[PDB]
Amino acid sequence: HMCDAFVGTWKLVSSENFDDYMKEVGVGFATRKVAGMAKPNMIISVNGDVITIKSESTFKNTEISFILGQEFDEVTADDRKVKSTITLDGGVLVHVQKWDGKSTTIKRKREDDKLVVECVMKGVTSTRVYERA
Ligand SMILES: CC(C)(CC(=O)O)CC(=O)Nc1cc(Cl)cc(Cl)c1
Repeated sequence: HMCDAFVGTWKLVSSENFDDYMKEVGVGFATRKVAGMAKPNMIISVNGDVITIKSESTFKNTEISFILGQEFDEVTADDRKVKSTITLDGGVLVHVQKWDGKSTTIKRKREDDKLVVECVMKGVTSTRVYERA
C-alpha cells in the first residue's frame, strides 16, 4: 500500500521552468522544443514490490519499473544513460539520476488532488503539475 495515493493515470496540466531545467541538464535545442510542447500522461502502477511509471506523449513513450531503494539503469526521454534510484522519503517519491559525474533529482508528491513533480538540476527547479485523467 506504499504508493497507493500515486497509483493511477495522470495528465499534465501546468509546467514552469521546464525548458530551463532541460537546458541545465544539457538537452539540445530541438529536443527541448518538441519535448516542452508535450502534454504527457503519467501512468503509475504497483504489483508487489515493483512500481511501474510510464510517460506517454506525442514526443516519446517511456517506461521504468523498479523496487524502492534498488538502483537501475534508465535511458531517459532525452537519451541520457543514467543510473537511477527511487526511494520514498516522508511520502515523497525521490528519483535521483546519476550520469557523467552529474546528478538530478525528481520528486513526485501528492498535494490535494494533484500530483506535483519537482525537477532540480543544480540551482534550476521546474514544477510540473498533473491531475487525474
Ligand atoms: C519527471 C520528468 C522529468 C518530467 C515529467 O514527467 O513531467 C520526466 C521527463 O520528462 N524527463 C525529461 C524529458 C526530457 Cl526530453 C528531458 C529531460 Cl532533462 C527530462
